[PDB]
Amino acid sequence: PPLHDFYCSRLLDLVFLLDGSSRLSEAEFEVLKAFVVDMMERLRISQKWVRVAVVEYHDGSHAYIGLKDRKRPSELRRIASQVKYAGSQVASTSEVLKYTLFQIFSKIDRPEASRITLLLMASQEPQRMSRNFVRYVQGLKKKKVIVIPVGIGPHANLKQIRLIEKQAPENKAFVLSSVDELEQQRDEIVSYLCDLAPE
Amino acid sequence: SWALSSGEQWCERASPPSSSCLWEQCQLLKSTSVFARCHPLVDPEPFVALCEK
Repeated sequence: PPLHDFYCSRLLDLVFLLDGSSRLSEAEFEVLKAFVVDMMERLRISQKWVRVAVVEYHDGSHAYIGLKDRKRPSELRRIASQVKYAGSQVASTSEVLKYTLFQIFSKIDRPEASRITLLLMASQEPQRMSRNFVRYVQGLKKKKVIVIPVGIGPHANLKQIRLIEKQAPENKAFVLSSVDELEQQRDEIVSYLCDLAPE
Repeated sequence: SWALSSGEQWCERASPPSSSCLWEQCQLLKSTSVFARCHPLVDPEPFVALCEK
């Protein structure tokens, strides 16, 4: 039952990567949570069709909902709205990428759907921590994973953006200037994700 | 060309000031998160250029 207009009721595996850095203020992080909730609201949330997982990284993954979890979509909405604001001084795109590659998506058990990761970067990971970034991106590519980078804030590292796209055919970047643009581009983003529909 | 001379005041052709011009806080228009929300609406390049001047 689509809430307003959309229901991407197809086999899909989806993971979110809500950034936990201090760059996104408390209000900005709340807007991001609203984005993720309103996003999953328009998807057929169930292990049969759509698997959703939110993974806040604040220099360490903080998965609140796992793609293997099976609960009422209302409960998942509540949990997503309840993601705490870490407010860390430095996030780590590479660390969360490794987490999803090894501990979230390393035990393929449902090829019917596809693997999509929404990296909502809002801060620049220090170069010293970018040693294995390309390696993990390529590894996810091998695992049939499409990374959709989202450059939320002006400080969002853009070099990594379009570099994730460079090492993949379908990796699309949604570079935004503020969280407000998320509400504007919500329909476009859901549409794009449903173009790569596993049916 | 739009000067409006009055009875007691008479227009004279104004000319660019004869003067010669790192803070660089003007970058805030494109670096700070709050300001960048406007980039979709209004381009900040002219404003930052005026600020540099």
